[PDB]
This record gives sequence, structure tokens and C-alpha cells, in this order.
Amino acid sequence: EQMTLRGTLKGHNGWVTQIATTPQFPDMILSASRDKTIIMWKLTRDETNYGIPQRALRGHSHFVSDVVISSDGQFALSGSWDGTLRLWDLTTGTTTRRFVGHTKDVLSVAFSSDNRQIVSGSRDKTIKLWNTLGVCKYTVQDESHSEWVSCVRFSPNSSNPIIVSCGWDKLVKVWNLANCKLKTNHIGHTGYLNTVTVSPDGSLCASGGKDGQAMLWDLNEGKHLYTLDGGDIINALCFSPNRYWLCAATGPSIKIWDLEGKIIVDELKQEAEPPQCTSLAWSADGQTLFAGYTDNLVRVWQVTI
Repeated sequence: EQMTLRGTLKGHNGWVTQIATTPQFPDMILSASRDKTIIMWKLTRDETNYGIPQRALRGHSHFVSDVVISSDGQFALSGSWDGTLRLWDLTTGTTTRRFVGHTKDVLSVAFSSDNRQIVSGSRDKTIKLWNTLGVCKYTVQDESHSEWVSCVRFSPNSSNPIIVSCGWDKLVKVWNLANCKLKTNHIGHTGYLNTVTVSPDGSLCASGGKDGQAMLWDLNEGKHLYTLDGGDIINALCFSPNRYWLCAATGPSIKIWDLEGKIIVDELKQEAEPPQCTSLAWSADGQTLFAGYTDNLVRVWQVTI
């Protein structure tokens, strides 16, 4: 098990901020950018190009911060510094719905497993729950973060209906999805938080940001498990879909940790400051890790023995 650079995706004119993949369309991936667009890529996989831009999703009036695809792979949900969310029909490449409610930049978006619910985190310090019709059903304002909410994620475990969030208040908050009331405050971080991610079984949550420590929290028990040293600002986190791996975009490199031995499997670097990695997303088959950078490129990392 070792990763190598297979290729790059050139098209964006600004930083790549997020990457989204779908099991229904393995030859198609989405990327969010500071160039205000989301690019739909066509994965060609040839001697000249790994992928090519198929379509560009335009409409947001500022940096696109987050992008996620629906379970059927037919729709995309984006968030932007314009203070709105947008639902996109992938076939037409059109916005079908605008989500107006946040009073500041939207930093994070997410679809619930059933795709019936939508969450957003914003610079306005609130977490908003919406339906697919752009109606805000709930605003979490109170026992909420006292600073910018940088990331909001759902857990795939239906027995413990939960939303996880992190913010610039250095806290990780676990919310009961049924009543939208605080379940747990996870104290430990010494710096602002950029990201939170939930494992495929919904038992683990990894948080990261400024302090460079990837902290693992048990969602079932409501307790800290262990911490992994990222040794640089953590910009993004994701668990492998098919491996017991935790991936962190630590400054310019990508640190891959084996959760069994709590050890580095690999560290993916490019060879005055180098491009910083901002986003990570595993392909449908879990053999390809796509990563976004501050040099506007998407780098394609492939699993090889």
C-alpha cells in the first residue's frame, strides 16, 4: 500500500476549495473553487490527460467554499462566501434552488444520508437546517459556537441521529439531530478549527485546524479517543471509504494514518512557499484520492503496492 501522483486536473483559475465524488458516476467528479465555479470533470484516464472539464457551474457571486453530490449523483449542493447555498441539476448544469437565510459567508454544506435534509455552517456563527426546497427549518444560535462555524457534517449512523460541527471557538460540537439540541462539547484544541469528518460507521469523528493535531472522538460514547500529530495546519480531513485510514491535508502535504497502529502509512508531497492542500476526496472505488491546491490544480493520487 503506497500512493503515487497519477495526474492533475487543470481548469480552475482560483484555489480549489473542495472536491466531491459519486459512486453512480465514477468518471465524473466535482470541484469547488475561489474562481466562483464548480467544475464537473470527465475522467478520461489517458497518456495526455487524467480528466478534462466537462461543464462549469456558474451562479455564486463569490468563492465557492464547499460542494457535495446527492446519493443518485444527479444533483450537487454548494455553499459560498456570498452567503447562500445552491442546488444544481447536474444534467442541465443549472441552479434549481437558492438557499437564502445566512447573514454572512457560508463555509460548509452537507446532505443527510436520505438526502431529505441539508445543513450549513456560516461566518454568522449559526448552523442552519433546511429542506430540499430552500426553506430554513431550524437555526441553531444558542448553545452554538461563539465564533465562525467552519464545518458541519451528518453522521451515517441512524441509531444515533447526529450532526457534528467545529468552529473558530476551538470547539467540536455534537448535536442531537431530532431536537437540534447540544449533545456534547469536545474541548481540547488550542487553535481554530477548519474541518470535521465522520467515519463510514459513524463511530469516529476527526477534527482539525490551526493547532495541527487531528483529534479522534468517539460519537457513540461521547469521549476523546486519541490525537495524531499533523505537524502543520490541518485544512481538510476524510476517512478512506474502503480502508481503516485517516487522511489530513496538513499544510502542503497529505498525511495518511493507519488507525490500527496509529502510524503514518504515507505522506504525499509535491517534490518561496509550496502550494497548500485545501481539500481531499476519495473516488467511488477508494483507489484514487483527489486533492485540491492553492495553485488552482487538482492532484490525482493513486493507490499502488
